[PDB]
Amino acid sequence: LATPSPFDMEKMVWLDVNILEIRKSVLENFGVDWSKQIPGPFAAFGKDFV
Amino acid sequence: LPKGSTTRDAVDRTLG
Repeated sequence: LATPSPFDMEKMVWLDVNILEIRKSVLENFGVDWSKQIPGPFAAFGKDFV
Repeated sequence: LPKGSTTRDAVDRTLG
């Protein structure tokens, strides 16, 4: 004849979460940028024998 | 952060 409870009282849990992030960066661009591919010498010949 | 900054007070309230 005994009956159960409508529900059981559970235990409560507290959650504490921490997220930490640090970012650092450097960027350098120094100097002189010369050309590396340049035209060279040329030579041509032409003649009419007849 | 500067001493009087409001962001500093928020940082102090973390990681309790």
